[PDB]
Amino acid sequence: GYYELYRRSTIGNSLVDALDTLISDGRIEASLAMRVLETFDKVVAETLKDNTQSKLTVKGNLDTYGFCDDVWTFIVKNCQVTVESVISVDKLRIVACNSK
Amino acid sequence: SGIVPTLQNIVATVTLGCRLDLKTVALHARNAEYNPKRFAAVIMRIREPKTTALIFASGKMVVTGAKSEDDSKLASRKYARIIQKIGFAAKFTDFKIQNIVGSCDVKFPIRLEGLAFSHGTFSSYEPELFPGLIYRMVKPKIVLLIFVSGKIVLTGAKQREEIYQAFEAIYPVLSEFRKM
Amino acid sequence: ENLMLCLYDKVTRTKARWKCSLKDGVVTINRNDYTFQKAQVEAEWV
Amino acid sequence: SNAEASRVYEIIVESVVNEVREDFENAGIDEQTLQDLKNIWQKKLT
DNA sequence: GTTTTATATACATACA
DNA sequence: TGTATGTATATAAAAC
Repeated sequence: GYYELYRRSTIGNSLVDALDTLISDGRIEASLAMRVLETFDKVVAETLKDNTQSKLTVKGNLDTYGFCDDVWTFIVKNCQVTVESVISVDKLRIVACNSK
Repeated sequence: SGIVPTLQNIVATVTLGCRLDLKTVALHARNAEYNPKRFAAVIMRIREPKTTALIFASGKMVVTGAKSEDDSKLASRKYARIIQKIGFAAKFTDFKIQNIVGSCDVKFPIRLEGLAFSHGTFSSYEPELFPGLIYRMVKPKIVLLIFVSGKIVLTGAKQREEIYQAFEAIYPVLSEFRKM
Repeated sequence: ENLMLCLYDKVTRTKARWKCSLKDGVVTINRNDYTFQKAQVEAEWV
Repeated sequence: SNAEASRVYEIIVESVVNEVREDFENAGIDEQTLQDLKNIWQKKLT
């Protein structure tokens, strides 16, 4: 259970980098690092589920889309994003995993 | 008449000659979908010619949405190259146009019930089920969708001249049942 | 680098118009981070 | 710029650390090592 | 059952 | 209580 996609996020990469250091730089038990990441996967999921309110709206040109193995990938170009403020992005990559 | 039906869609078949691993194609082709739980094929799309392709594991392929024989074959070739570039030993064999759809506007209302009764052998009209009259022509084996507004849909053709001839045959009947 | 990670509830298409109902996600847009409960995507393919 | 994001991020760090502590204690590593993980992670995250 | 295209009705959820 | 999307109905054709 729990997808590992959130490890690619800013907070996820940071965690990876921290752990990698404790392993290499130090002598801190690897494998435990994996245990930690398994915890991360679950936490981010419940937190994003129970601790969020924002509603986003993304409108733009669909440059590319794709589906395989319960994962949708989209690349939106020249888009305006609305938070609940209006932000503009030249290129946005979206990766979505099945909710079911 | 000076009214020539407009081609709206062409469906074609092509044999690539090799077997394909759909997942590999999906993972390496842009704008492709692969959901074996829905349809056992890879759905792939290109913008020019704006068409859609149903690619199969057998190497069999169907291309739709083209509006001309040239576009149909061109798109088909494009999908072919894309598959080849992915690493599959595909070939472009047996390209065949299987269906051509066309439509036109006569610009005058039509008395459907009347049309149906006079040509009962070919006509099917249940406005409550579907608002158009389903006219099955035997001459060029073409099926026409006749509407009270004077708009016509013609389908089931192997070549465009069939769409054309089917309309020339029906036109007199349309004038014959003009509602004005 | 302008990456959105999330879950999808529904994805639909009509002609070249796509719509997507996203949930529980995180995005980095122009060096800033947003977290959301829901997101709707309206994109036009060519 | 988003505040909910930083709050979510805070919840994630705090929540993960406390959970991970059991395993950390099992592996007989070090409470201050866990503290380092927390500080570095939060450091990288900026 | 998929995908594409013209055409036309009813009906069904939403939205301010 | 309109403007919006959606569902459905019906046609040809191939591939699975």
